[PDB]
Amino acid sequence: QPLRMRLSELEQRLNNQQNAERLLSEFCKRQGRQYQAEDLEALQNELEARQEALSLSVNEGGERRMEMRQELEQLKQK
Amino acid sequence: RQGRQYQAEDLEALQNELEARQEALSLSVNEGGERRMEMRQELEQLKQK
Amino acid sequence: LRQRHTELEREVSRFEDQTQQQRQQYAQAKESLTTLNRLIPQV
Amino acid sequence: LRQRHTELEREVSRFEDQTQQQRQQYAQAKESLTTLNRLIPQVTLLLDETLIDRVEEVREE
Repeated sequence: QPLRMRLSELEQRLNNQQNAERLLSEFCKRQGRQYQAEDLEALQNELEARQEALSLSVNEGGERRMEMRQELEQLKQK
Repeated sequence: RQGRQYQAEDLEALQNELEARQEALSLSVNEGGERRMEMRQELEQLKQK
Repeated sequence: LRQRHTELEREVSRFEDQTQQQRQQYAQAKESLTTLNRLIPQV
Repeated sequence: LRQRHTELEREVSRFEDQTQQQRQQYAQAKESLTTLNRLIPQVTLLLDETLIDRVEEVREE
């Protein structure tokens, strides 16, 4: 009887392992083709850094482009 | 921390709600910042005038 | 133009306030999402 | 001043191209990041590449 409960629990563990493997493969195929599935936390950190880069780039581009557009307005009045 | 029991038994659905909030976060903050920045430059123009 | 400065400063204040409150509440929600999918991602 | 307008138009084009490209690229990066932190946020460590293969033994027992 102990082995019966062990069997059920282990079957659920196999289920979760296949879930993780399938999801890993599908992502690693969607972005990349085989993308360090063994330890992928570092890529999450770098992608967060690239989101910070997103904020920086978008703000800088917007403010600079619109400021030089205002310079264009000054030139137009001139 | 958020809610009091708030269907913790299977809380998957809440994550989607928070995802909508997360996208709206980027939209709202980007637009607001851009507006205030536009009027910062307009303020500089008025100062220079 | 000084009157324009005054109204512009009011508007700048409104946007700064709105963004501050908005980002605070939305950031709290985002942090809740991260805690959910870090501590209990269908764990 | 018309020379200035010409060069400024070129620079406006460059700014617009750069902002568009960067926002698209980092947006796709954001989508991939969210898929990772949704589906496998350290779930790989729960998996741990164990390859238990013991259900057969439990069935024999």
